[PDB]
Amino acid sequence: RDSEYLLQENEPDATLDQQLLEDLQKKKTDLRYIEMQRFREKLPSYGMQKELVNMIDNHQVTVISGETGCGKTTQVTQFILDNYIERGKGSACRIVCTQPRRISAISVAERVAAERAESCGNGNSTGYQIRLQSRLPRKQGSILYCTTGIILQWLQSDPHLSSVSHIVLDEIHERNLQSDVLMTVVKDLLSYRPDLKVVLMSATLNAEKFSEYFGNCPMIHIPGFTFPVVEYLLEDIIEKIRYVPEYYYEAIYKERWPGYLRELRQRYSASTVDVVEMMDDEKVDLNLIAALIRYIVLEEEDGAILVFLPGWDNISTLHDLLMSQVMFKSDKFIIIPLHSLMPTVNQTQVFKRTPPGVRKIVIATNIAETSITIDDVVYVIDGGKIKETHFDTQNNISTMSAEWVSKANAKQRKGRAGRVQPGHCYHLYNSLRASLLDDYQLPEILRTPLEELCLQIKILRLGGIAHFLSRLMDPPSNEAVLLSIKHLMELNALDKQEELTPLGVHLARLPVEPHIGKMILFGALFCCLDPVLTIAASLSFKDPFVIPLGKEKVADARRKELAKDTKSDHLTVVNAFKGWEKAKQRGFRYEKDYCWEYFLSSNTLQMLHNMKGQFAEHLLGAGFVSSRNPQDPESNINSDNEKIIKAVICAGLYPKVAKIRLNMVKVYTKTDGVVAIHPKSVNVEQTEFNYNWLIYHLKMRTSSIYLYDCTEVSPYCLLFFGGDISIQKQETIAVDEWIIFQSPARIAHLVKELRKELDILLQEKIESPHPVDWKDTKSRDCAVLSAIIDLIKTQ
Ligand SMILES: Nc1ncnc2c1ncn2[C@@H]1O[C@H](COP(=O)(O)OP(=O)(O)O)[C@@H](O)[C@H]1O
Ligand code: ALF
Repeated sequence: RDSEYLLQENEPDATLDQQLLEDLQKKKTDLRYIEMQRFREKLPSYGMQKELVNMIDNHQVTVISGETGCGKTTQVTQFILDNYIERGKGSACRIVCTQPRRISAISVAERVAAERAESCGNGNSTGYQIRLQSRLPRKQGSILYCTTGIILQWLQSDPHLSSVSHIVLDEIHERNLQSDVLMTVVKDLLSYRPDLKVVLMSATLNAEKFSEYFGNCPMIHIPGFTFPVVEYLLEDIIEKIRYVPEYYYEAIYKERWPGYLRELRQRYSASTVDVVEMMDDEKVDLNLIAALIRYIVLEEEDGAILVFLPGWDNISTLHDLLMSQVMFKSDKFIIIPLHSLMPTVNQTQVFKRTPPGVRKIVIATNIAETSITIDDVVYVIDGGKIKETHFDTQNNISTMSAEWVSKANAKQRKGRAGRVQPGHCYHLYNSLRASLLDDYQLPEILRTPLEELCLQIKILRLGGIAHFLSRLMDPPSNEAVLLSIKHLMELNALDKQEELTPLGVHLARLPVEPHIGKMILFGALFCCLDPVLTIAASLSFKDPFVIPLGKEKVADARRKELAKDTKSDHLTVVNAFKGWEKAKQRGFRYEKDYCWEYFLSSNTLQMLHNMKGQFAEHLLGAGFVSSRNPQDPESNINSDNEKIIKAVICAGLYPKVAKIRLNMVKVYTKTDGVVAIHPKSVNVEQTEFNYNWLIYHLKMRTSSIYLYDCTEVSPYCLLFFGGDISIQKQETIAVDEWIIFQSPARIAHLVKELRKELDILLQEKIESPHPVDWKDTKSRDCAVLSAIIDLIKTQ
């Protein structure tokens, strides 16, 4: 797949060493190369060139620290390569550098290539590799930037990374789940790769923690700053622009709050102290950010502005807040949102230069807080908050919320300025808030569901999940991991013996949560891709329905209208999405009339459309579809069948099942007991159900359990995609004991055999995956899927 660079053989030779040495000497007479070197010599890392190379050359593992923008990411790789080339051994270099995000790997590779007077990829010295996109460099004497997900995928093809000579783990402070896994895998690999060199780099790092973890490996600090960046706290921001607004650590904040205000009145005007007193800790003040942006463009010198917001809802709100003003309507401004859910083509536009009279304003999430360098950025506005997932071990409920930024994230955000020229960073938290921020975010492995952790451990054949936990830098609790094992068994991704099923193999290859991965996989298998990807896109992110202040009743009636007779919150989103695409074909004014009439968010709908393309790419790289288009005819033969779609929904949401009792309707969920239906759902006032079963995705606990989104489902969908099957008594079938319904006992025998055929189908798909040819009709794989579909259609 994406392992072309990996599965090459590292074959150094002296003749290619001489060609690289001569080419390097020829570069030193090229004007463009010479001018780039003038810029490189200004970086603090350039002064450490001999010291950095000598340490990497004498030690297997090296921890490199340095100030933001000191040059690690773009220079250290070049220092290793150019040192080898100058020593006459350049062909022995196969340097791989990991980046946490795709926008980092692309832009850094393009920048390094330009610093070497070369294009990126094209068999030159530098290139990049990401999911389904690559610019690959030459075989020997080369640098490859990639994502950590790429390296994890490589470990499935070569657990030893045999052809790589240097692996550079960058931004290691970003303790994301995959990075911690990769870091532990690299540590185990050292003894099996005595020839491999490992470099660990971060600008904001407890470097002794990583040194100690890697056997007290040597540390080296790159001293110096590139350009000064002035910092401002909330009181300083309010003082400068004269702005007037139109768990235990919080107890400390409240205790020190009155004394802090007193000490503040001695250093700031009373107006600003009163404003600090009434500022809101719950959400980011978008009006203040807009007012600060107005002040910068009207009173400060030229330079792009970069704004950090928690999520997409804040970005679009601020964007509309600016665009509603006459000043920002003109072509003197180019306002660019930046979100990880945007297509990579859209993310790269942030790096395009602006005309001299044009001010660039980038509104980004934490996607932009590390690695990347934006040329004209001079002003950084730090909203002070960051989206974080959190996990509670009392119920299967994980929450994503906007938390206070840590000091490391703040330093990384400040570091986006001061790279090519001086800059200013504005932090929207007061000084008392600053003293109570944490140094780093809690590692993601300690606060998220761990289903992907267990799938990753199993697909990489790393051994027992207990032994691997003991090797992690920060191991999660056993109960959290055991809870993930149980969830993966209920999804039938693991069998009773904690071993990957055929389905579990494909789910581990899909870079999404297995509930979503199982849904889009069977949407591709059952040829109903487009409606399922729309449902999957809305289960991730959010649904596109909004409720203005009112008068929720008229918005309710619109939602039930879009549901038709489906009794499905998820088919409602599909109908709302399909009507939106058709409204767009009519015209822009009529598209707005559609969104206003049905209380739909065009911004959310466009975001959902982007995510559908990303899901199809995942299925394309996994071999289950033939193109990146979610509406490919080859994947949508059954896209108009509500029963088949609802089965795929059930395939994804099981075991989140609810039972309906009548006479007056009551709902039960085995784990929570009696639940209720969220008033936003279309099934709140429903008393007529064709079936007594619902599937759901989101649960909200407010002293009462509400199912946010649910669809009625036939017991035969639960029978096939459920758990254990038992026949009771006096002729009933049971699914996981509690799901009981009267049915001929031989149906249970049929489902056991069809499940087995489905496993055989997925097993044959493991080696070389190709999409099911739904035009063959007379094929084994199509006959199996048709038999399952026939069972779903009729009892
Ligand atoms: N696309 C670019 N345009 C202009 N200058 C750049 C670009 N990319 C990097 N630089 C310069 O090269 C330096 C290298 O940055 P980087 O290697 O990312 O440093 P670090 O990894 O320490 O943050 C930056 O400080 C910046 O000044
Ligand atoms: F150290 Al950086 F972007 F990686 F400032």
